[PDB]
Amino acid sequence: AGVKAYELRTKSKEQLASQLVDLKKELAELKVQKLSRPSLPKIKTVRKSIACVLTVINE
Amino acid sequence: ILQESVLNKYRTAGQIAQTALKYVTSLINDSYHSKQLTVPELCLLTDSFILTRLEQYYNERGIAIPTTIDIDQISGGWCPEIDDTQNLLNWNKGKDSTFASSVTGTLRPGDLVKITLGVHIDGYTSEVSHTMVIYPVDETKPILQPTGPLLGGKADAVAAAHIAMETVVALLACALTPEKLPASGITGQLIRTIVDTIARSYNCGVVPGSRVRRIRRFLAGQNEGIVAEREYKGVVWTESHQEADLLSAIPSDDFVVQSGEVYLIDLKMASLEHCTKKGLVTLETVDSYTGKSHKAGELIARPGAYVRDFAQTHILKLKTSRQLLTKIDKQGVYPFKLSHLSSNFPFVHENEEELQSLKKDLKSFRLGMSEISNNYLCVESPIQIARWVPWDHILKATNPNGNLSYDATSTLTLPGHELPLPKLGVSAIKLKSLMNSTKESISLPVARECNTIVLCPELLRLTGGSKTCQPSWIHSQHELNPQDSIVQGIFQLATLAKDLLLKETQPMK
Amino acid sequence: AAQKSFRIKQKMAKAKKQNRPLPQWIRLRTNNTIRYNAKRRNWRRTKMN
Amino acid sequence: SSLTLVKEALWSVIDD
Amino acid sequence: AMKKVEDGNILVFQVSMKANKYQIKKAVKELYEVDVLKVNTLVRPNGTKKAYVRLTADYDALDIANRIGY
Amino acid sequence: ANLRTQKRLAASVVGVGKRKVWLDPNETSEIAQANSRNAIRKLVKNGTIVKKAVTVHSKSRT
Amino acid sequence: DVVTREYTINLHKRLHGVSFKKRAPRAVKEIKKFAKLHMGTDDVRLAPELNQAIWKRGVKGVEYRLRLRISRKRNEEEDAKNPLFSYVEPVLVASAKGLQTVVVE
Amino acid sequence: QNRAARKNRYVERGSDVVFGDQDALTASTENGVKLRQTDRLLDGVADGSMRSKADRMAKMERRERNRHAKQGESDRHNAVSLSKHLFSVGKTDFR
RNA sequence: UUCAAAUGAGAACUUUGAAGACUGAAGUGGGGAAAGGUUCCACGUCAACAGCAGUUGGACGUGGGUUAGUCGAUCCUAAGA
Repeated sequence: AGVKAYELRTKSKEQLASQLVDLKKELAELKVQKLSRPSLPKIKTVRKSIACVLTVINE
Repeated sequence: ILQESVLNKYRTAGQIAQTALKYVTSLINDSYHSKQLTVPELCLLTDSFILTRLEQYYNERGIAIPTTIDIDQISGGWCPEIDDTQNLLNWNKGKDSTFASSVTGTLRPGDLVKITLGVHIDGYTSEVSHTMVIYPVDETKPILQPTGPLLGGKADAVAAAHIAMETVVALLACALTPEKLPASGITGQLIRTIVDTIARSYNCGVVPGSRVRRIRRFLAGQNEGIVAEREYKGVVWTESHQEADLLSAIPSDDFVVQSGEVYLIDLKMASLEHCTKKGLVTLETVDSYTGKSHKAGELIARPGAYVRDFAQTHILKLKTSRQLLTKIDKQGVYPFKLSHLSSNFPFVHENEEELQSLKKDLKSFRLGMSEISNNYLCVESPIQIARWVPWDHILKATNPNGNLSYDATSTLTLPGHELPLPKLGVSAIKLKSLMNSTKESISLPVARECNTIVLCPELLRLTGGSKTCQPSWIHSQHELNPQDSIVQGIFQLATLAKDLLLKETQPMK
Repeated sequence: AAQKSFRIKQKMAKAKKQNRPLPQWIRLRTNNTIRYNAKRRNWRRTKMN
Repeated sequence: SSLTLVKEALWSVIDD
Repeated sequence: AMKKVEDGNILVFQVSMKANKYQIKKAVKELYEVDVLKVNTLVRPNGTKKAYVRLTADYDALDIANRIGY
Repeated sequence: ANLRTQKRLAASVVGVGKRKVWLDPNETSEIAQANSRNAIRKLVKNGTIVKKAVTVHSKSRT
Repeated sequence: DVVTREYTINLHKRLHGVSFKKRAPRAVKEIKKFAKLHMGTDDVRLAPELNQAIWKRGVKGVEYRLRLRISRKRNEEEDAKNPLFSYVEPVLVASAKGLQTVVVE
Repeated sequence: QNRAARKNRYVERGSDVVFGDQDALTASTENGVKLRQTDRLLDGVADGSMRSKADRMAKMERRERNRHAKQGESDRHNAVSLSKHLFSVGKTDFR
């Protein structure tokens, strides 16, 4: 799951920055759950979506 | 023993519940059907009302069950606070349209609302509940009785609930007389038989949590899943009974009901208009963790009710937590919210500043409850959704160790060492795995009816009545198969009740 | 000591995070040769310089 | 082999 | 940490090793919309950085703790 | 049981050494429940833990 | 069977020629021996007061004569061997000289 | 004494009648940890049957080290085959 | 060194209390430098270790814990590099 690079390549710069901020907020929201529960796999997907967005921006 | 002191306490505990039920059913029609209050706003207002009523009459006294409003999938547990309304949104923000009613607080049309509550005085308690239904309005009509009856599986569910309720009422009325019963004297065998054939006629299965049982002082069955007991006579319908009926403690044989006793009825019917097949009806818990999965059908929430295990003790480091524990143990063994424990909660007058006062107190109480819960002093009463599993996945399953799988990091122990279906050697953990392990993640809608009765010669029904739980008129089908033993007996019972004597307590104005 | 340098403290922190036994979900793995931690350390047995 | 027999009977009941 | 909240109106965060008190102040003020009185920092034995953040009396740490989730 | 921590904390609270402080052996579970200096103070005031006044050193002869 | 009696014991002849740092524990063992002889039960419970009476003048100053009250009793335990046990207490008196043993109500 | 004794006796609250006999709600965890405490050994393993499997395996492999009498999984004192000083009128190297 | 009780399957060795002694302010005390590195504290807890024992432990398993404008480093220079 997560975002798609071919979808992001159509988007604009500001949309991408907003999406990045939203993903960072979601990751922070997950890291307060991670201290109560040991296993929480969604964090992998969002943490890789951030990297995909940054790759597209640098491209 | 049923003394005058006992039974008038039961009466004055019951009719408070009755008038509070009328209050809620008042308010909801005021809000939606009439020319708009949310669920958590209804709940604390109802509890305020109940305590304001309790003050007038009468040392241990209060709310056994905090008012629970289930909607369309939830078997039990939904009763949130005002703290949690934005949390519910920003948790379930990415999910799909289902559970929108419970998430937002605004109720929709065709939404099956199961209300339940209870009140207790000196340990003598009375529970009640009612499945009502929303249906849109008539605008061209002058009186505007709202338009359309219900038709589908929810209608099935409501019908089975009401009919099972009246039939078991009549059975426990004939418990007084060893006569006035069609031989087609009384036992949990007979009870389970008639309710199961009603469920099978209406194509709505029985939920595992439902039961009918005895009551004693301070020992009703308010929890029924957390705390244990040796002396418990009564009937339940769980997955073990489901598999046994497919094939062919809570003992059912050495159980014949007697005079001078108080009983609780609590029936839950989950409808099957789709599903296509034979399958199991189990329960799944709702956690506050968005991150355990990706699927959108899941609900994300936090239960509001707690219960404290007075057997354990542990000094807290935190002043707020110790004060909140004082406030808790000065209350009783029944479940409670954080709003119940406060300074301004009954709302003698009601405004926004008092609600704000309560919200600040809640912000402190959650900090206290953090430490009170990290140590195993209080626990949550879980939020359970009914979920359907076909037998195909279960029979094709692979469980490399049966009867030995705990779940080991389930916190309560009693829902852990369950073994719902000993045959096939599957436990709750692997059953959860299989329930999740399928795109047939079909969740069922459920209808609920709860009453309290006492047997003296008459049946004194401390709840229910026609003022209370008159059914929303509907249009169902599969209306009760004739041409069997048991159906003849049930119809004879319904006709013969009109003479047997059923006394019913009225609400307070 | 007690007036450490950050280099020494960083090495100490690595040693603390290493000072554990082996998790149990590694025993249960397909083709698992590992049965214990052979690079385990204790302040009294071996010194890490 | 009790699980064999009960699963056989259960298949029998669910298939019809 | 939970006791320090009601004690001194103080939050407790784990932060970056590359960070400092100015950045921590700015970050809390940006994320959670609060004024900060002082920050105190230590480096834990497990290699991370812990920061106690005292808020002004205008803003209450209970609200932020409820807003986060813990 | 093991009231070592409790003896230590009671000494540190009352402001004396462990050789002085006294734990009544009958209220053992009530003392063992305590894991905090506030609880030790409660036990100090209620009469479960006392102070054991000083061993004398007289100077009449001197 | 259940009986209480006063006795007096001469510790001088029992500790004659004993190390100073062993004299008092030897007095304890000899009192247990005394009770076992007279009553005929192996389990013997001294009182801390009797221990104080032995250890009052330190290891090497125990009194030459002591006055004891030996009380045989039932064992109320779940189940044990030695269904009876002896319980020794001290008698604090002017001086143990010039006395003989007598049964007590 | 009778004033005090009549003030002494109790009313037998419902907390007692429920939870006097009963106990062991939220039974004994293994490592004596709280609800939120991060147990590394057993976070990954969910179920108790495989938990016991792993524990039995560890007890099975502990044995050859416990036979050699190590202080744990960290005592790896390695003894030489022979020491030179132990084999050797005037100055001698030991007394 | 001893007595009773508690805990526990089990107590010469653990905990509390009751006694008897010792270090005797150039201490068997209270703090620090170098060195060590979590050994500190809590909860569970006995397979191996503590040359007897062990319910105990600087052991084993899991966590918690070290907050500085004023204490220090940082700066200055010394022999020197």
